Amino acid sequence: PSAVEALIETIDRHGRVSLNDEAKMKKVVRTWKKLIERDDLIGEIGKHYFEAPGPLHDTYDEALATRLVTTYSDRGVARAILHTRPSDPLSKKAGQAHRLEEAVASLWKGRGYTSDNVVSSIATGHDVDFFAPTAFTFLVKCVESEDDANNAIFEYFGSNPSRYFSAVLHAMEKPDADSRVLESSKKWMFQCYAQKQFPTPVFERTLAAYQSEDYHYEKLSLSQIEELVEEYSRIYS
Amino acid sequence: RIWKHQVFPSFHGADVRKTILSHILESFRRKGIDPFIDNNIERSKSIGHELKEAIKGSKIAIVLLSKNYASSSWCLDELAEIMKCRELLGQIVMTIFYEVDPTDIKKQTGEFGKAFTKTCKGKTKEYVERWRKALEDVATIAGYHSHKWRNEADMIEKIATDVSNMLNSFKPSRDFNGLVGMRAHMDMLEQLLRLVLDEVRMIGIWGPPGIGKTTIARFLFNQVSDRFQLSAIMVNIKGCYPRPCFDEYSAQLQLQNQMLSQMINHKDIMISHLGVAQERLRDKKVFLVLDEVDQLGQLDALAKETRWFGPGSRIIITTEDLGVLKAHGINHVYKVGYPSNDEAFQIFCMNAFGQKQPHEGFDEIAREVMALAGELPLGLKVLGSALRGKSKPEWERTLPRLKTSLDGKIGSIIQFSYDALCDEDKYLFLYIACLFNKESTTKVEGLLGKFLDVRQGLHILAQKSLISIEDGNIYMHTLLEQFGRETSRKQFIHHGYTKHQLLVGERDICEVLNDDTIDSRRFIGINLDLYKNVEELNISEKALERIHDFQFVRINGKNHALHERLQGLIYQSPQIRSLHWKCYQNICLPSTFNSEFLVELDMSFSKLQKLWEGTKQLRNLKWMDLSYSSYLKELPNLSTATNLEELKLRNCSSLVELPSSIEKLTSLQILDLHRCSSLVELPSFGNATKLEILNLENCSSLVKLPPSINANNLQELSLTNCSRVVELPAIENATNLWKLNLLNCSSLIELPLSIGTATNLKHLDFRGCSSLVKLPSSIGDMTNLEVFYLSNCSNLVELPSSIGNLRKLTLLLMRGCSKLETLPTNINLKSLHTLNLIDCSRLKSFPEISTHIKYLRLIGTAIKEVPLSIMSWSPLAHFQISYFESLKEFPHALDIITELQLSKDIQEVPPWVKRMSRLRALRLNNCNNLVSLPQLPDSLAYLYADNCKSLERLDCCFNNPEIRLYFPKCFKLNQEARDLIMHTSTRNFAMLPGTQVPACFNHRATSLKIKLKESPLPTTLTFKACIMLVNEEMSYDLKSMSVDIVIRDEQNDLKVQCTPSYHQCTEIYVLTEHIYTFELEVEEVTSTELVFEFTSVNESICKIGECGILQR
Amino acid sequence: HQVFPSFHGADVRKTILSHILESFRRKGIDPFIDNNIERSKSIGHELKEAIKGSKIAIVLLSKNYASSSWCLDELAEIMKCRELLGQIVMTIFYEVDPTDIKKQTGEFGKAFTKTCKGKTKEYVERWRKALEDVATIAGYHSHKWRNEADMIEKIATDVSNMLNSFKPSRDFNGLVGMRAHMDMLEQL
Amino acid sequence: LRLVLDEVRMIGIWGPPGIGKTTIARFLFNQVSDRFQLSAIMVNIKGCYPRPCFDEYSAQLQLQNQMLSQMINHKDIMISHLGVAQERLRDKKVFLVLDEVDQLGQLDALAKETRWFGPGSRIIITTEDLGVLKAHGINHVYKVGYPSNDEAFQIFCMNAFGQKQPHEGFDEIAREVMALAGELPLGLKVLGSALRGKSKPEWERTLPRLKTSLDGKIGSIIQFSYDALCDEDKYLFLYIACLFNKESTTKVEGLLGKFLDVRQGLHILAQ
Ligand SMILES: Nc1ncnc2c1ncn2[C@@H]1O[C@H](COP(=O)(O)OP(=O)(O)OP(=O)(O)O)[C@@H](O)[C@H]1O
Ligand SMILES: Nc1ncnc2c1ncn2[C@@H]1O[C@H](COP(=O)(O)OP(=O)(O)OP(=O)(O)O)[C@@H](O)[C@H]1O
Ligand SMILES: Nc1ncnc2c1ncn2[C@@H]1O[C@H](COP(=O)(O)OP(=O)(O)O)[C@@H](O)[C@H]1O
Ligand SMILES: Nc1ncnc2c1ncn2[C@@H]1O[C@H](COP(=O)(O)OP(=O)(O)O)[C@@H](O)[C@H]1O
Repeated sequence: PSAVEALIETIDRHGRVSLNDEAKMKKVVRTWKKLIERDDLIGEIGKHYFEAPGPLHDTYDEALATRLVTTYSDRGVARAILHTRPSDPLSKKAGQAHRLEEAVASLWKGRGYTSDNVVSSIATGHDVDFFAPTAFTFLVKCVESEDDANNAIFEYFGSNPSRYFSAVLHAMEKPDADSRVLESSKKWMFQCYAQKQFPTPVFERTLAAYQSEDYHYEKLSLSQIEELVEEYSRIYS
Repeated sequence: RIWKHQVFPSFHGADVRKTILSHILESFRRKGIDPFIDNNIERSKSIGHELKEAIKGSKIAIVLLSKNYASSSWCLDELAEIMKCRELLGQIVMTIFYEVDPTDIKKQTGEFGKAFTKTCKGKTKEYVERWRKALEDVATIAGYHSHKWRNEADMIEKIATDVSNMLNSFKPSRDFNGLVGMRAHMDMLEQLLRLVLDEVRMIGIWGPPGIGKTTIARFLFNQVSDRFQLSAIMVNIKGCYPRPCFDEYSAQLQLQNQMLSQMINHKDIMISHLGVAQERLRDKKVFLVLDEVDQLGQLDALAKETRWFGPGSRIIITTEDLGVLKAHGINHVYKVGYPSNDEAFQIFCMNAFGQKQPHEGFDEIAREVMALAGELPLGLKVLGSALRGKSKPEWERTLPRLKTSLDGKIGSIIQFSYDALCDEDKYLFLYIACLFNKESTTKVEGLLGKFLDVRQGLHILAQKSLISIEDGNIYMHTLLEQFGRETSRKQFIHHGYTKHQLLVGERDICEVLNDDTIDSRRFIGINLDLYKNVEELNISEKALERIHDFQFVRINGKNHALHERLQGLIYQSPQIRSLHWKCYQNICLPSTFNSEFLVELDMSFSKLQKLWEGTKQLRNLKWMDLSYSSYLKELPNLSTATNLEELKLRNCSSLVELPSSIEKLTSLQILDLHRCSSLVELPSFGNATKLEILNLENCSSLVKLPPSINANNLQELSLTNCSRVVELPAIENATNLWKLNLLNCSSLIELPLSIGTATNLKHLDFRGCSSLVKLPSSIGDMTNLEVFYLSNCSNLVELPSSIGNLRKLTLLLMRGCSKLETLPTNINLKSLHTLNLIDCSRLKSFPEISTHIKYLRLIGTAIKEVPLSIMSWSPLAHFQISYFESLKEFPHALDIITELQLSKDIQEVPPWVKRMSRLRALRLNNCNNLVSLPQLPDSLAYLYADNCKSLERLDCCFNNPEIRLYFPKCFKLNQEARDLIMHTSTRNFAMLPGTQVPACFNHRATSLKIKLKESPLPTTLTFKACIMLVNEEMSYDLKSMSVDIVIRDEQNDLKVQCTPSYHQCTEIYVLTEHIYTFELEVEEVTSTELVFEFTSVNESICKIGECGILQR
Repeated sequence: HQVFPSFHGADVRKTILSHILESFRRKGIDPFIDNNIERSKSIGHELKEAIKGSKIAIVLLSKNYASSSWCLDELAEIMKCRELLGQIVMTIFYEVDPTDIKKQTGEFGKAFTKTCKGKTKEYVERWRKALEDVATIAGYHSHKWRNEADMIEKIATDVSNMLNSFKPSRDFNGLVGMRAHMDMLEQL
Repeated sequence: LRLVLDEVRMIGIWGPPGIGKTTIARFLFNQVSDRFQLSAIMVNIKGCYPRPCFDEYSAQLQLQNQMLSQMINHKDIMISHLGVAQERLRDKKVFLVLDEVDQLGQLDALAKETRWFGPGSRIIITTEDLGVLKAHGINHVYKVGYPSNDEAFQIFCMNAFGQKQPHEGFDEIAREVMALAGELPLGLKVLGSALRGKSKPEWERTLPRLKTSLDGKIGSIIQFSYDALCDEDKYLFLYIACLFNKESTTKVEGLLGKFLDVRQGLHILAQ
């Protein structure tokens, strides 16, 4: 059979059989790669599922995205988007991946997910993964504002500044980490405490109280704690 | 037990030793059987005693019976010993009645009976008694009869087959049990084989060294060779063939001699001329396998033409160079592929831990080692064997050794294939392994063009399966690249009369720069990776004095550190051909940096501001890639950059303006500004520029634009967000506009008329493009325009009448166009699928384009009318109208409608809705003032009511199909109505406002476990399930939910099936205090104990709280 | 065909001939096949045509070989082709002395005499001449060999060796200009 | 050994090159093979193996073929597949001696499972690195020890004074030369043969140059064993032979820890 026929049959089978969680978590990636293999499928399969019986959609991409979410869990689609980002932004595969992820983001917005719902869906268990660009940009698209994205990720840490700073410092040590964006998140956290007008040593103890054992991530060390205290000290005196 | 011999034959020498016994022995030697041969009894030993000893150490005794078997006392004594041995020890005895019948044996009469009487005249009584008893009991054994077989050869073949089988010789190989996943190979290769086509088809197998071509050939031979008259396998032809090949003809003759000697069972042939194989195999079905064919001489020697072989013959040649196959005209080629990651892990585990799964605690380190091994089966086997009997700390501290040094077993095998290359191919291989591992083929051709013929070299390397080109980027396998890097130190590179070497190392290759004793001119390439420490690398001050001619630089300086010494060392180079520096971590390129020779410049992350601070000679520059250099403000004069091809200022958010010197960029084809939050303008480009990809995605401050583009070849043009863009540049032709979109590009006023000139723009969006007043009249010009999105494009009070010329668009989404008032009338779009006009708050007329529309959506409009022409329209799979009062006047509209949507405020309860036949859905948007509901029509699937103040009675008896009754917030419901909602036989969800599970569902609980009993003997059972949700910070409008169901037992563990094993809805409201009901069927006949488990996929969205179900 | 086998079915078709057929089959040798339903009192034209194009023949001789006018005619045609054409004839003396074949004596001679009654003079003359000639040629005496299977294997090996040497240098005649070298070298 | 237990126990023998692994194996095979129904000895498997071994399966097949031909005395037949050894020998008493096994490939060739030999049999493989034995899972290992000083003198005088287990004549320089030879039977034999037939004064001129440089006979074997190492292992070997010959492992790790990954190097060298 042609590529389209086989891909439709496979998607229908996977949505039909209701198989294991990790089996879906794996097969979603293979399906995703088969999608962006050539440029003229997302439109075509979107057209096919558009005309199939079911709820109506405003576009082909919405139909394809809805089918992918039905076939593989919100957890599987987010993981596939994160794990299947090509290198060259101007290549055909990059365009196909952008179409898919934008369709999924619009689909989530149409269902009225909160920021927390999106964060929990992207969540992988390693608190630094949220600051990888391939995930942070998708989060920003899903929430439309970096301030809200930072607030959501901060609250997913239980409003723990220590865990947040640990994650951002670990993200500072990535080969492709965007310094501007990570710095923007750090500056956001600084400004959030500046709105509290907390004293510099009071700020230090606000940070270091979570350094206690109140709550499985990697905690800070006193050195960069004092560094952050110094950073906050004069900027918003 | 222990036996010295497998088979001991018993017979009479004078009769069968010459004629038949010989043939049986010859057959046995050909089946891997070692029978005892009395001729091999050592001299100077007692024959009787030795023979008796040999009898008892034999697993099988074969007794050949002749008419004079009784003549010899040796035969009788050995037979008696055989029978005592079988009855006492247990050796197996088979009989062959060669020209003799068992009946006369036990009588001892006539044939063989005369002989027994003659031989028993002089003896004792006990000898005669033992012989007679043994003779009778052996005549009892069922064996083989000579007279029952038409030819002696078949009988001997059957006897040998029986003996070999009953020996449990295990002829199938157990070696082919430790190999993983060759079913895929065999299935893919059967299709190429097609052994029922009786041609002489030739088949090739090629792939990188170590994927398993030899093993695949061996397995295929074992599976298939039995179906051909003659079969032959030749292994490692490349190895045996002479390397210089001083005398080709003699080597070819010897090779064909080997092939013939192993194909024909002729043990030692001496071939006189290369034509013997053609002469001998003309009319025979032949299966021939040739492994590692290196060059065409071997093929000519072994199989030159298909005419050499008879009908149905197959030959399979495995190689690494595709050119050999093509030159011989094969065209039936199986390119072997890498195994799956799971299969790779299975192979690695088999070689390391001896089983398909790792021992406990080894998983992470095992996977690290695997990932180091790339994907080659050879690499996996080598690493697994190297780490077999080790312990976990040894694994952890030997992994770094594995990374730094490539194992010798892999290295030699790769070296052999590397040596066969030409000199220029070797140099290109080293270049690819060292610097340009994953780069555009065009960029490699540009950089290395003058040194060597890059195009032909890449083609040859791909033919050799040493590299792979996927999408214009070359790819070298990890092990192969690692081998390439090591040879860089041990091998030199000669281009003309000079000599060069490369420098590739993480950080350890820098002290060679401090050698200060060797000529550093022979260093044209650097590949450094500094993701180790922020500490400055150590170089002698004297090494800083020497100036180096570095042509290719690739530094991945991933840290916050600044490398003053490295900068001083490199930017002192006179001519630098290409320069890549990731994470430059400086402010400006130093002034002493000469750039006359500079073809490619790449800085993917930088802190540069105003680099070069002055005009320079960018004479031959062809690629600028400044990406993510967020701390960048300006850019130098690009005059005298006429050869520049592509410019990627990717995501540099601080670049305030672009220089007017971009006019001098005549050959520029790519301008990339995906995120430039600080631009203001974009200066005019020129006349011969011919941009190909203009990508300005989110330039949220870009105001002005060029007035024209001369876009003769403009594949794409993207301005997605660009919120403040007033005008738009004109276009000349755009005969190839493969993509154009303006999604949310508000503040636009018009569109350039020449947009109509794009004759191939199949798709087109203006979604969110507010403030756009009027579409251009030239819109009808585009052909093949299939999709046309508009959404909330307010202030678009028109639609051009030229649209009828489009003739191909399938869907026209026009949502929220809250000022569209008219629509072109005299038009028939011969292929139009849908038409979305939702919330077009002033559309005010019926959309009259007499078409083949299948999906019409007019909700929130102001139509208030339906024409009579609609009966011309044959199908309508969907047709949705926001209800108004005077629908009663249009009976022709009632039988065609499909949906309906009552407004905010409608007192009336419309009875006549029962008349309309097809009414698939019915929606009550808010209905804050409603009371009851009439009898609904018979064909419903959907029914909604979001936040209505009263639906006290729902007097509808409706029994169509899977019907979804959603009632988000309506608490004034009669208990009869509420029960109807629950007690309706659907196949979909049903949701209602409730605070706790109704008592109708007896079997209750709170991933949760539902336990209940049953009252039935043997039947299919039907269950109704009710579910609430966990009280959480759920969104006011969550609109999708899916539920999975698992049912098990506690007496058995049989996972019973459940036909509606999931319920999914993409429109159901998800809210806290509500009741969700559905139906299940179970068919297996476990009697008393069922345990249910309802889970909510997307646990991060919705979690099942209380629950309870009920039988029926 | 590859090889033409001549034999007397009643004597050897069951016991030894099957082994030789199997050995030839395993050595890639395809002898001409015949059926007992495919024989008349005479030999027929197609049988002679098969004989003439066989380019090698194997005459397996048994005690009652001479007791079939069919077999005698086959042998006469085989010798005729040997003398005129370049046919190569191999003989197997299955427990019969070559001298007995030569002088037409023993049990073989008795069977030959009993078969010769009624035939015309020239038939008897051709039969006797062919018998003498086939007795002269060097073959394989079954009595000499201690091991029947070894003798059959040796026969198969010799057949294979004397079958992959018919066409002399038929291949690689596509080499150019050798006549000039041959002429210039003949003078030397 | 414990032959009486009729199992398929495999036994290793390992030690520095030049102790007598080959000679011990030969002596044992000479003494015991008569008690076994079928037996064979393979000598210098390491030397008789293709160094690049481009097709390790062909070489493995021919190694098994050599084993079978030597063992059954079966006129060096050709072997079809790799499982034939099991098919033949899984039902007979077997005494197999594999000498100088270098890597796991040869072991997979010749004896991969104890189920290949059957009701009572012994396979004895002599190696130099414990890692090969450990990977195959043997755990019945005899670490050959140096002979006693008196036995060392007997060997040296056997190889120097012509079959005289004691000295002849002087008996003074002999012990100096012995102490120079350490304790390796290889070293004792080489030094004894070097001074064979000399007179006491010739002995005295030979002593100094013998002391300041070792014979090429010992050097070749030691060099071959040395070349089979990783570069880090070679560097650690040189460090130990030069400076830290007799030092605590902890101090060696503390001083050389920045360079060589001392723990792994010591583990490999000890193996
Ligand atoms: N001690 C001996 N040395 C050499 N040859 C011997 C000896 N004894 C007998 N033979 C040979 O054996 C031949 C007789 O073999 P015979 O037919 O008796 O074998 P057999 O009894 O059928 O053997 P088996 O009982 O093992 O089947 C004699 O021709 C003789 O040459
Ligand atoms: N055509 C033949 N093919 C095979 N064997 C033959 C043939 N003719 C004769 N023999 C063998 O030769 C044997 C008789 O040999 P004979 O004693 O005649 O040798 P000879 O004539 O004395 O030899 P020479 O003439 O060289 O002295 C017979 O036993 C027979 O088996
Ligand atoms: N499917 C497989 N399962 C297990 N081992 C394999 C498989 N394929 C290859 N190997 C191993 O990889 C090694 C190299 O394979 P080989 O066939 O020699 O490669 P090549 O095709 O270069 O000759 C072999 O020793 C073989 O045991
Ligand atoms: N116990 C001994 N008595 C006498 N000579 C010995 C003894 N052990 C070893 N040798 C001699 O020392 C040399 C050491 O060789 P050997 O250690 O057997 O080689 P390998 O190191 O391969 O085992 C041999 O030539 C042998 O003759």
